[PDB]
Amino acid sequence: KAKVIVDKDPVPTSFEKWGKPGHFDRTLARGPKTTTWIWNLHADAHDFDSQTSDLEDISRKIFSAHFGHLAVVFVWLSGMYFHGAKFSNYSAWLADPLNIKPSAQVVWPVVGQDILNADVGGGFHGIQITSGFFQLWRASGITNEYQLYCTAIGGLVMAGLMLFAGWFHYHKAAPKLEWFQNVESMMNHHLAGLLGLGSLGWAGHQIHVSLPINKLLDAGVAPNEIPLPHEFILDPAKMAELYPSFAQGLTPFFTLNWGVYSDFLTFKGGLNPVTGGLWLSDTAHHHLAIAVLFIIAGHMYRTNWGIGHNMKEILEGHKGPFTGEGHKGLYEILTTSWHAQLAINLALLGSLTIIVAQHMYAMPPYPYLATDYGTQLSIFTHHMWIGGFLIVGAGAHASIFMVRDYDPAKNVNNLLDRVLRHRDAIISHLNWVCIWLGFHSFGLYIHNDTMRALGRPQDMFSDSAIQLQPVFAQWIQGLHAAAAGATAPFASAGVSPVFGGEVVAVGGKVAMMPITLGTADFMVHHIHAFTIHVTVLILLKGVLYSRSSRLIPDKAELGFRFPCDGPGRGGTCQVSGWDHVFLGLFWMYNSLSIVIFHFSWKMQSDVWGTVLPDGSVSHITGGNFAQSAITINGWLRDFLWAQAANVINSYGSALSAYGIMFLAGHFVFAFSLMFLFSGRGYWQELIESIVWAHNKLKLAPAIQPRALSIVQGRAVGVAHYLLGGIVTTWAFFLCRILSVG
Amino acid sequence: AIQRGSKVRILRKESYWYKDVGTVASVDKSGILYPVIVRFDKVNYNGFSGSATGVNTNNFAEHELEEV
Amino acid sequence: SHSVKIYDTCIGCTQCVRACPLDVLEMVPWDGCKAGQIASSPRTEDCVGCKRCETACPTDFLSIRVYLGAETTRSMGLAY
Amino acid sequence: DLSHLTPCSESPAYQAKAKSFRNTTSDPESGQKRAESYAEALCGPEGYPHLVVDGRLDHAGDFIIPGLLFLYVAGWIGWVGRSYLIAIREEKDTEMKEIIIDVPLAINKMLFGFMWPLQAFGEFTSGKLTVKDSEIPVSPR
Amino acid sequence: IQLTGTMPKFGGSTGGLLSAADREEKYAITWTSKTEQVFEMPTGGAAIMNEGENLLYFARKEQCLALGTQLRTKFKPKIEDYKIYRIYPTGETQYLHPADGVFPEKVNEGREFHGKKDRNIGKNPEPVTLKFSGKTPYD
Amino acid sequence: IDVVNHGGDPQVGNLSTPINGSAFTKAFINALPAYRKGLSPNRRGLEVGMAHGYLLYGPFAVLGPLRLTEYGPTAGLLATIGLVSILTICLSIYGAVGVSKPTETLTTPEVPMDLATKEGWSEFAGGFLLGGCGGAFFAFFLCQTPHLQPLIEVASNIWS
Amino acid sequence: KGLTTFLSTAPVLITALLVFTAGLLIEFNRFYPDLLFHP
Amino acid sequence: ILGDFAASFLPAILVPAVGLVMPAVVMGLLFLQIESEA
Ligand code: CLA
Ligand code: CLA
Ligand code: CLA
Ligand code: CLA
Repeated sequence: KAKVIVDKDPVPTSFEKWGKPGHFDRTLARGPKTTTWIWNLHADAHDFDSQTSDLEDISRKIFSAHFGHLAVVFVWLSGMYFHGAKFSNYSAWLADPLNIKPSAQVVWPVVGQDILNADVGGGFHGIQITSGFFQLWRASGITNEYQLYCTAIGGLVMAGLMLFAGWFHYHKAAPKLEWFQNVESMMNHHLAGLLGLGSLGWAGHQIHVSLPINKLLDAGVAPNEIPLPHEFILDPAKMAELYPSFAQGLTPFFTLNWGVYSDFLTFKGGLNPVTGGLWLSDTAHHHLAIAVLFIIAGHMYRTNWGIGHNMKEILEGHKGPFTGEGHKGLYEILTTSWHAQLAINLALLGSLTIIVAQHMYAMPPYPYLATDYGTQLSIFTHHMWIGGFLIVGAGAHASIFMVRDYDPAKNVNNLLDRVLRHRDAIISHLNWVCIWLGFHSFGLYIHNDTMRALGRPQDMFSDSAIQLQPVFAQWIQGLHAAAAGATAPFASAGVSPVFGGEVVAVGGKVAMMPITLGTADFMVHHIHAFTIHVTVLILLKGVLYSRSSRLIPDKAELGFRFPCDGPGRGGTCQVSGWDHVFLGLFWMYNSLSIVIFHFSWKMQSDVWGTVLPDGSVSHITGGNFAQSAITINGWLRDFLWAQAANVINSYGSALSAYGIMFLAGHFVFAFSLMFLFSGRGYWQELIESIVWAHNKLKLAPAIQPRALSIVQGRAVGVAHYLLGGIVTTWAFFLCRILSVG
Repeated sequence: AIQRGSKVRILRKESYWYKDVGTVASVDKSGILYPVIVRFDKVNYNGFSGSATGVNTNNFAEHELEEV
Repeated sequence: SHSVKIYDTCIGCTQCVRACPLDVLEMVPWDGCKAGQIASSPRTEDCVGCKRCETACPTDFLSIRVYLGAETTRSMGLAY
Repeated sequence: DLSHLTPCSESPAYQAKAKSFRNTTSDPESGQKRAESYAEALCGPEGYPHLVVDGRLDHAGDFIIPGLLFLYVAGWIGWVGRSYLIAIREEKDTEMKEIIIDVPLAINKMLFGFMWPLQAFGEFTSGKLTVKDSEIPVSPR
Repeated sequence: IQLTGTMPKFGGSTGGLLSAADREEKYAITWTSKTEQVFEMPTGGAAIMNEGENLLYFARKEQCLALGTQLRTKFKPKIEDYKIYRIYPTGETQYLHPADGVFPEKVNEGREFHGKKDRNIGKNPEPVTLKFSGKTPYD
Repeated sequence: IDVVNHGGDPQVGNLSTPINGSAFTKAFINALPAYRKGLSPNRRGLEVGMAHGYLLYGPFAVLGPLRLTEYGPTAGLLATIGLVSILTICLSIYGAVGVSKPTETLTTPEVPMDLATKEGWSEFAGGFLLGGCGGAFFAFFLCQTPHLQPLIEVASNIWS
Repeated sequence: KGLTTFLSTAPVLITALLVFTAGLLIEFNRFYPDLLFHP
Repeated sequence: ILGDFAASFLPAILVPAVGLVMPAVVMGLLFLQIESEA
């Protein structure tokens, strides 16, 4: 059932098509008569479905392009390890990680940008990085820069290997279509062989390298007298003098005497008091447990030997009275359409990246991660933005599936057919819950603005005023704070200090505090739910109304990416599935901006700060989230106006590049509105006026200048809007937290 | 003087190639209003949004032209 | 109701009729063209105004031309 | 005579700033070189050099020399571009080498583009620079 | 007249007739097929062309011709024998789409000139000529 | 077994789901003052207004500018009377424009023919006025006469 | 032979031109920095 | 709060009249005007 069959040399390797742009499309191959050809060259460069109609060639192109993307990512990772190896103070940071800032990028002194080399400690001048690579390498057991140089060399070798594999799987031995249809083998080798074996190898590394090196690091040994990780394996006496259950061999693993491994495979739960990160024994035990679980899960599906599932009878058996036929047709949908697979995978990866962001702040996995507030804020913000972008792309590719890969013949009375049949009931109730959430999440802020403006502090929605305490989240917090010893009897502490306990503090700064939730947290969580729901509304409305509507019934023939059907029916502007992604990008900007604003204010006001010797915690802003995060004027004054005092006074200092990027993002946000507000027919006429002035001086170009198309005008406007807003928030966050953190 | 291959300038104001010179592809001898098919180097605006192609020929009358 | 007017610079390529989604247009015989036919718009009260016919016209300026006028329940294309 | 603008050497606000001029390059005395090089300009009450733009001499270095230098370079760029655009017209396949630039022709246009004002004056007096209003596409009124 | 037809096997959707279909006007499409196949309604979802002749009701004419385009193109049996009617709530039925029995893209005798101008579109009167009158420059 | 069917006519844009029209929602929507079989207008409006005036003395009595003041229940009564009067003016002008026959759905196959005329909607509006005033005053009297009534202490400790 | 046509394309040549121009300006402002005006 | 200016009770009557009463009257009358047939 699952075998390897390939075609030998299907595409010759020649440079003749490199000099012929637009070869992949028939319409692009006639030649650039207008400048719309140039933008169509890039808009349809990766759309492999519009290029060829054969699914085998499309899957071959996708498989070979994944290797090139992996080569690009490996070049990036090798560059980061090379910057850690050559242009960083990592060896200086390992000696004193509480008073030396992580820096891995020096700036060349050709103009006055030598001021951008911040004084970070240890006689090193450079840009204070916030990527968290230094804490990652400390958790990996890397002690010297030569181990980073070797990893950079290995990353270059792996990137070249991935480039060679991408050339090989498209020009020498390219797999057939049925090599892709057996997703059973693919999923078994991705669960057990990629996630399972990868986490098992990382569990073994954390047993043999990360745990002894990090225990010697926390015990007070300088890193250049710390032994290299290979004599821990070559000489097990040095490995067994600490955590003395390595004196006995591997036989307690095989006789199921796992309990004697409890000294280095713990379930402590909380944070390390020395470093502020998670216990690396907990991480090694976690990786071993999920490695066993993923390897077990990778034996579920039938590949070649009769045992296993076929992922179709699972779908065929799942059917109810409210649905009828069930999941019949979904296996063919997910094994014949790449866009449905991308819509599922991109949504789950986006929600996964958001889970990563929401987890790494509360349970910091790395030593001295929670101490450096800039790293924690940057990784939270970065992973929220990446996750939301992936979720909106999932909505996009669901819309592309619906008009280009959906077949009504294979979908009669299944789940997808019935979703299309009651899409009005779906979208109208989603519209109602969006309106309800908008009123009862934002009108609370409007009411609070009004009563704080009218001198009525007792009529507000505050802790002193009418309370709106989130009793369910507080009950869940009380359940998690009491979870250790009652519902998790073998945990030393809770999973995080967020839900309760005491202030975990490292050095003089707070690693983590309990995060109490009040009226402001209730109101901002309802705004989070509201903005997420409206993004869901636009994206799901684009998905369900992608093929047809009451307005335009023949909308599948127009395609995924078309501007409009015309000024008729009142004006059918932005009816396509693409334009719902275009609007959902604005709404994910709004949603994730409110999310990272809630994070950057709640942690600065109620978690982050210094510890007085008396024991009390003096936070960064002073606990003003309880009384000012209930009003829009409080969010404008005590968060946006107050905390941007660092980004605007950064000029003539080491953080002036952040003020430059702040102004640059303001420029790009304002620049977006020229494309967003205007339309094509203005600019075509303006270019017509310019063409005559070129014709007057024999400056007529051969490629005739056209204005950007309506979809391209919207794409340029939304890309500039997101870029200018995100660069602005990045600059504001980083310059604030590199001054107060 | 209007014959196939002769370069000719358009006198229709509303045309894309008003006061521009194109070649003659064919002239129809039957009694139709616009018999002279003229093909141009440049392309018209015609097409959907985002279309990289456009038409480059049209029928014209005798009085809508002048021979260069 | 919208006004769909067909002018005499029509080559009879029938692209406007095939592009029309509400059967507003049709072909009538015409002695003034090589194709022997011109577009006509009899049931122009069904015109929504999408200008798909104006999109498909291959003339330098369009022989078929839609003028958006009074709005009815069919010009709006309302199912309700 | 600009009595409000003092020379930077005689200005007592420029000399306070000129101690703390930061180095821009790897050269250690780059701040001192900037301080001595900017002293010939005119400084206001702030202590920062000002540029007077009216074409006078002893202040022609503010605008007239950089302006004439830019005019020469921009005329070079525009004339080489116009020469390449004209040269690729009358050879029946112009969009393909509009999109994929013919390098051996572009090099010969570029390196012989230093004599752009002589060729511009020749094309202006010859009438081959400007297209007559009859032979040019004009939009309807 | 009286529309003898059976309805395709459809599970019912929410995109179909609203309240104005029984009060202002609704539309119908009848088509004869010699085989049983699956089609997509403009209403939403997929339904079954049963063997023989079919009758469907829609709220708009555009939905009926969006169905008729799906009946003509994209089907191997190549169904052209479809007729589109308009039903007012009084009971009157107006036969609409193939009025001559032939499709509008094919020329037929007996059709007269509608909306045809015997003038160039550039040779239109200026609005300043037609000020303060009901006539607009495209008349 | 398809529990989600159509209403008998599939090409009408509605579905007969359990929530929509199964057995318990056809009754209790056909047995509400609107859609009940035997009631005349100025009786449907009376019942609807009484229920509405009674429920609307909940976010005005304990949620207002005067809710910490002994005039708070009286101000809530006056606000409920004002809202009922505004809604009666809205009903009266909606009828005075001219009403059509109400929309027949799967849940309500028979709509009241007496509300399809302007005279019926005037009786409905008058009944709504009398019912709203009566319900608001009854809720005011019930909330005011024990003067504490600790059920009002609930949902005012919540709405503190 | 087909590689030189790809290197003769508009993006490759505009990137080479912009890198050459930026490198010339950067090498000028390194060796001769801080030229606000001609002396 | 009543003012020290003459006829301080006139804001207590005209402001609710111009802010509540006559806008309700104008919206009712304009609604009947713009929604009446023929
Ligand atoms: C635009 C893409 C982008 C960029 C540039 C980065 C860049 C960053 N990430 Mg990130 N990431 C992204 C997307 C992105 N990520 C996505 C889509 C995910 C979801 C899978 C993650 C999840 C992720 C985690 C979990 C962590 C990073 C971290 C890092 C930082 C250091 C990089 C490093 O060496 O970490 C190396 C880190 C690891 C090798 C740990 C990752 C191991 C994960 C848990 C296994 C994932 C397996 C597989 C690939 C995913 C399968 C999905 C499953 C549902 C099937 C850096 C700021 C790290 C950080 O913040 O450190 C301070 C960190 O721990 N990222
Ligand atoms: C696993 C990820 C994944 C994959 C591979 C796909 C795959 C594809 N997408 Mg995409 N998509 C995704 C994620 C993904 N996308 C996400 C995250 C988004 C949300 C924004 C979408 C939204 C989406 C839409 C809306 C559409 C696609 C389409 C496409 C197709 C062709 C793309 C192309 O040629 O455009 C290449 C175009 C570019 C590379 C231009 C991108 C320009 C960006 C804004 C610049 C990058 C930002 C950068 C940091 C700015 C620096 C500025 C500095 C240089 C000055 C292809 C199927 C298109 C399609 O199928 O058409 C039918 C389509 O229209 N995508
Ligand atoms: C501040 C800017 C702003 C505001 C007010 C809105 C308003 C709205 N957006 Mg949004 N949106 C914006 C900018 C804005 N947007 C921009 C930049 C774009 C991006 C391109 C869009 C595009 C967009 C789309 C794509 C969608 C919306 C939708 C919505 C609605 C969400 C439902 C809701 O919250 O109702 C509650 C209303 C509010 C919270 C607004 C404040 C009103 C307060 C709370 C009440 C005050 C009323 C007052 C008492 C009346 C008495 C005064 C009297 C004198 C008249 C809402 C009407 C969605 C929608 O309509 O579906 C539900 C949707 O689909 N938006
Ligand atoms: C041969 C190239 C060339 C030449 C000489 C001209 C010359 C002219 N243009 Mg310009 N222009 C060009 C290319 C050119 N342009 C291109 C590529 C663009 C698109 C960005 C425009 C868009 C444009 C606008 C929007 C405007 C002008 C204007 C003008 C006039 C005043 C100069 C000016 O404002 O510069 C402005 C120049 C730019 C904004 C961009 C120029 C880009 C470079 C410098 C052109 C040369 C490099 C070229 C790409 C490659 C050279 C070929 C090489 C292989 C040999 C003048 C008639 C203005 C006008 O009508 O005044 C009467 C007017 O409003 N032009």
